[PDB]
Amino acid sequence: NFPRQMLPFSKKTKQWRKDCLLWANQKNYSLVRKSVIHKKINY
Amino acid sequence: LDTFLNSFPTREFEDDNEYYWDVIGSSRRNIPLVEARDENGVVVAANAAN
Repeated sequence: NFPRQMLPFSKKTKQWRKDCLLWANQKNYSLVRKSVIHKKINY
Repeated sequence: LDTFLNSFPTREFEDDNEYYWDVIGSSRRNIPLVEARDENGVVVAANAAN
């Protein structure tokens, strides 16, 4: 999952920030955008 | 088991069909002999001359 954002700033340590970046490489859906394959077919 | 599966990245594919990845070896190769002949055409045995 995505690391606890509701922390004090002293506990937002270097492995906490690294776990947030490492999350982005492991999981798109938006409610007001077409899919990328729909846009790439347009381009 | 999730912290073991949080060690692996995720590629977003395009379909739900089966997927391929190409594997390759080298180009350089040695070729076995099957038989050898002298100039007259008869094959060379193991108990033969030079």
